Amino acid sequence: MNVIAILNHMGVYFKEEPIRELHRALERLNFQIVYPNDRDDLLKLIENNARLCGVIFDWDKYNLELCEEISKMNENLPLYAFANTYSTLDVSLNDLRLQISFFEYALGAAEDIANKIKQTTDEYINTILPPLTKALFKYVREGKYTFCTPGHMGGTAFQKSPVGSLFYDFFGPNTMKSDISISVSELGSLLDHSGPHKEAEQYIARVFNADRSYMVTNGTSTANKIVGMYSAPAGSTILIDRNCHKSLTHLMMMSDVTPIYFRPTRNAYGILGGIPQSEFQHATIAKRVKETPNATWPVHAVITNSTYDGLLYNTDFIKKTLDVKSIHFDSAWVPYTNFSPIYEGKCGMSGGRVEGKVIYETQSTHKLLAAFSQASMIHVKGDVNEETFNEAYMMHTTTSPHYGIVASTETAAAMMKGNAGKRLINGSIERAIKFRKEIKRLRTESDGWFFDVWQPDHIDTTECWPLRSDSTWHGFKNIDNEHMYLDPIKVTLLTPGMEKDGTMSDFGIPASIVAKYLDEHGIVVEKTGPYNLLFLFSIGIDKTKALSLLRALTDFKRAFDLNLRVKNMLPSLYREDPEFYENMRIQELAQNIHKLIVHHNLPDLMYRAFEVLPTMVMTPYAAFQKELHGMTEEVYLDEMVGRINANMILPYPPGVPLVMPGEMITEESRPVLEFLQMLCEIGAHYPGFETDIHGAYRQADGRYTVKVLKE
Amino acid sequence: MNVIAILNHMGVYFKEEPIRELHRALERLNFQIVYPNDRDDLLKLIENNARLCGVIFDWDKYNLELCEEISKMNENLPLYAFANTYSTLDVSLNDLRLQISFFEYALGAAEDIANKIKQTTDEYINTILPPLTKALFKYVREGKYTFCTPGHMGGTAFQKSPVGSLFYDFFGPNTMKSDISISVSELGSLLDHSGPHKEAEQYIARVFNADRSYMVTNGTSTANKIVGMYSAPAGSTILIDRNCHKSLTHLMMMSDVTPIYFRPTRNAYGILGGIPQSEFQHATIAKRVKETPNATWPVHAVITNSTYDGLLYNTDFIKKTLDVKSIHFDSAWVPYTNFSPIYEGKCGMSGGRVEGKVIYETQSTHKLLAAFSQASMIHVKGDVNEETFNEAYMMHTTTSPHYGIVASTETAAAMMKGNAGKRLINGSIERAIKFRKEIKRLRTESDGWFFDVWQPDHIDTTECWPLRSDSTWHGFKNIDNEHMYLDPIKVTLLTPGMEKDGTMSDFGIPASIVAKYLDEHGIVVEKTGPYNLLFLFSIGIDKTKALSLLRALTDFKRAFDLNLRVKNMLPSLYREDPEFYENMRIQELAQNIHKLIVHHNLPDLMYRAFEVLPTMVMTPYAAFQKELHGMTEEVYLDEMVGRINANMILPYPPGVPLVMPGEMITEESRPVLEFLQMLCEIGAHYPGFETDIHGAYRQADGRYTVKVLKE
Repeated sequence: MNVIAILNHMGVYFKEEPIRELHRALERLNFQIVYPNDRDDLLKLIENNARLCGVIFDWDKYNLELCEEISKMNENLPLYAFANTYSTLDVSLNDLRLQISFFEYALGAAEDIANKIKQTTDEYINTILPPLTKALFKYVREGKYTFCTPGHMGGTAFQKSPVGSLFYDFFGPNTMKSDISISVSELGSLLDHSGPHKEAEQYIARVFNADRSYMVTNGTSTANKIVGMYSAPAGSTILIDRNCHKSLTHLMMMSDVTPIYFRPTRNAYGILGGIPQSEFQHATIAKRVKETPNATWPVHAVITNSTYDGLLYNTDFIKKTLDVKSIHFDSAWVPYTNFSPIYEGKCGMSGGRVEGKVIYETQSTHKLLAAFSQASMIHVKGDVNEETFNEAYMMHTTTSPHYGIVASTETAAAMMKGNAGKRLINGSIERAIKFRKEIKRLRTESDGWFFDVWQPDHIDTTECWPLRSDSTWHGFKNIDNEHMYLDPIKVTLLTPGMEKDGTMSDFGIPASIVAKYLDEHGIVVEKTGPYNLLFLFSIGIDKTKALSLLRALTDFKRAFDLNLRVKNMLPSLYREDPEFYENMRIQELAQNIHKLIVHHNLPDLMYRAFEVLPTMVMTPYAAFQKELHGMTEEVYLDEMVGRINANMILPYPPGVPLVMPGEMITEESRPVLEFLQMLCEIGAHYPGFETDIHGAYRQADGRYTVKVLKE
Repeated sequence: MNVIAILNHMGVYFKEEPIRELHRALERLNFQIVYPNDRDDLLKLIENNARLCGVIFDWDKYNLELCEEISKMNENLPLYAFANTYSTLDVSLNDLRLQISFFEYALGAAEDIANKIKQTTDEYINTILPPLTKALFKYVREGKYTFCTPGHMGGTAFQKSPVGSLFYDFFGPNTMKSDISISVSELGSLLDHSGPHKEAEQYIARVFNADRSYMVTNGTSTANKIVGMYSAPAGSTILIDRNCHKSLTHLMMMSDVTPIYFRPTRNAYGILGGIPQSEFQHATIAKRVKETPNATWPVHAVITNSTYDGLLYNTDFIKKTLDVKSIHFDSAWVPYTNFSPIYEGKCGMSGGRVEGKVIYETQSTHKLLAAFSQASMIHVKGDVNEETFNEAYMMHTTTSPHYGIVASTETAAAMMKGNAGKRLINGSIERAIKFRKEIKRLRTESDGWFFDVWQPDHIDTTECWPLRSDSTWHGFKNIDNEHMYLDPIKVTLLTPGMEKDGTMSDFGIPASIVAKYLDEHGIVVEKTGPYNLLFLFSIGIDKTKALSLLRALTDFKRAFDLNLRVKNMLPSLYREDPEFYENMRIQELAQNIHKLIVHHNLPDLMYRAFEVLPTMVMTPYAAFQKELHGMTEEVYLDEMVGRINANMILPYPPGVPLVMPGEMITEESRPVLEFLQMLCEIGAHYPGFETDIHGAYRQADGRYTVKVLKE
């Protein structure tokens, strides 16, 4: 905030020489001065920037509707109207409700005007800032010597070493002084929820429409642990989504709990869809309790809302009909929910306080909002035992947190209050929708093949487009109406190779080549399956990045039709093994990997492997207990049927836990083994496209091993 | 030439204000002005630079011995003495024989003095320049439009294309305008030896002490062809050194000639030594004529003087006792011979015109002198048929030569006239000798192992150190006294692995690792054998490069004793196959390649393979004739005995033709086949150290093929 914009030169002297004196005084007060030519120049200057902290304009040539337009753009922005001809009498109430401060044109009075402008800018900065970030900035500005942890003590240890000086010159001084610990008593403490921290969690609670809100400093991988260790005591039972994270599996291995796994649907692409409506009612839950050993009525439920590919649920249905005392939504990919009414009825915090149960939501703030990594939140909705749940939160977090992460966690919510946050969210959603409309437009504009995007055939409104059973763009057969809602900002491109009914085509490009090409040209894809990409259109995405992406896709199309060699187009993949990719064209490589997928029948195996659940011999807690006692042997992959698995098997494709720790592959679940063997067989042909299975360990001969339990 | 150096400020005004006016006038005439503080400053300024083209000094405070010292440094350098107090009378003859022009201290007369200084500098430039380079520079300065070949026509085709503009911006304008053809009539023609060209060959003839000197524009690979096609008609017989170039083999395949091969000696290192004294007398030559089919008395002899490793011959012995009518010295590696009396009696042009035979010498000017590549000369000594030999020269050279190469060829000799060329050659030889003295000093200073240099144990004088039979540093057993002379500027380092008697040690580093490390650190080795390097200490080498080399050797020693990994120290070799060099230390790699050399017994096989000559079934001209008719088949390497070879086999190590085209490997020459098979066996283990055999073609299975003749 040092940019203060003065409107145009009227022409007469008595209201220009005071303006030039105020210009000189403001430059003396370390303010950059910009000179927009007219009104629309000011509108564009304010929307394209954010460092602007003041507008000076004459109240004669520009009326007070150029206070209201800026108010629609930013409510808290100070503007400085200069009163010459309009008297006191010419002011309405709507002018008085805006951030304007009136001044006069007097020669030699520029010093007091500049001091008042500096004070107003300071008030604006101290108004828009959240309280803990405000206090941290104040503490760094009054920077005191310290004799406490951390050891760098304001980064003055990095000023006395060469590699330390490189680190210090990279990061800069303010992010070294911002790292302090709980010994600084004026900032309170995260662990005890005191002072500026307590004001911060109350601020987070207002913003996100939650009763009590927490600010985790390790991540939602730890927030899931906190929620599932509070609400699910040992010996109890949980309803965990099979579409889960590794963190929930880790939680189940720490705690002595027992699962019933929900059964999500999926298409031939490998996109993890959702649980049908039948598996949230009392009948199916009671049945699955009945045929699970050592199982009682579930006391907690964990649901991934949304999925990895951005499929929201009808959460009002869930909160009405799921008859458990605590429903947890692992909303790691949807933290931005409250800030656009598009997502109404699509999160745990949507709607009011539900009766008889506590709704948890564990937004991963760093993922889609603007926050530093390892930042997360736990929003609750209901009544919880305050000391027990506070102690459970204290149990998993560290004792001396990184205050940069905490300040970023709060500043992410502070970016969403007012009109600026609504403008951010609506701009991101509208930009995502416009990108979707041209990618379907360029599909019908181009010749031959082009990238498809997995979205409804007619989208033109800003809403979460519901997945209807009467349409076939999604691919989930016999899907329930109003249970799924596509998130517009998680754009999933598609590549040729798949037909609409689910069978495979002949000409195709698997998405690994497209992702590697985009990585070569300096744009990064989130994660790819066999024939899909994913692009997070968060609040950071502007039209520069969107156009560069669209124009990396087009250059890939041109380079693939021209059929350039692997050496020229993909040097990063060429360097994987130059002997192999020396005389190979890209069309031959794409055709070869596509034929390896087709002949081995990848999508049918990937479907039929996840439509059958492995037999739960013992709870994953018992599997971890037997793993700790050294009762694990590494049998080869083929002889794994009838054996209890000790470590989780997580195959890419698709990215969802296939075999849990403690489950047996029986003869009824042989397509699981066939899929694993097929994936190992196809991954050992072409370098750079190596097999990515978390749990299976590569040997030298080419056959993988899985840690199973001894007999 | 725009640097004119004025000596110090006396203090009084009448000889300072004219000096300042002359300063201003000379800067107006585009002369850079330097200000050395005193006399020794001027001496150091002149030796460290060459762009200085004038010294202005006062004749009072500095005597005329600071004209004689500069004359010893540069004879033609103009200096401008300013006469104030010493009258006309105070001048000796030795002052008058120097390049001084006297001036006076007059106010307002700086314009005429500056014009005279500019004219004197122009005279100096037109004096030191050779005539054809002078005329080419004049032609480019008066740059005229052209409508003839070449097509770029002064580089104005490169000013109208993007990649052409990149080429033009790299090379610069003057080297584009300098490329013209024979259509420019004022520069004469190389082919017809007219005008400025004819003055250039006469200039080359003076400089190098030769009767008729030619300036080849393809290289000495073509000069050897010219000499051997003039002096050796078809059906005649030649005495060609076995230590020859590929170009001489190519000459023998073009022309219908018949060889007797001289038999050079060699040590266990693989250094190609020289022919003994017995193989230049009439008895052995007549014997080898007698047991060669279709052979008569030789009419020409070709001798590589020096060898690749810089071993000069006692050429007076050769020119006295070799009873052939034309002796050719392929002096590609020793072109600098005339310019230091160290090399007296060590070239074809050494001594006077020998009676009864014509001595050829074909100095490769680009190799060790300062000339552009593909530049060569043919110096003759004797009487030749002028039109026949001119037509033979015209036969192999092009018709439109690159005048940059021709101008560089003449300017290389022009760099050697006067005191500057003698200073260059003596400085290069003295720098080489001083480098040799510290590399033997650092060998005895360091701990454990260090690099040895293959040179006599006591060297302290500036001479070609003779290879004496009473010493064992060279390794050539029963060598003849005063037949070999080590060239001091071709420094051959040695690595551990060899004992002094010829047997192999246990701890060793083959020279490929050292060469690759030096290439990683940005210094290039000429060519390496198994355990030797080679460094050309030409006139370009100053102490910066020498110290950087010595200090790349030392850093290699430190990194090898510390035993750093291949990944950190040799990333360029790491990228050859990252899977193999991932977890390998440098000591393990060096030990492994050394053990591969030891167990397979490389030096004994490399010795015994070259001590036996393959059986000449037919002349290489007939081998090329049968090769052109498609009578060649590719048999594998093992079944090559009893078969006539069609293409030359040139194995690295060492770098000398082993099997000639048209020769059979018999049972008496089985160690040749054993050496070839051993080299193929050891080269197929470690990547980046691949087998380098010119003639043997690699197959996919790992067994090589050689093109032999059909039966």
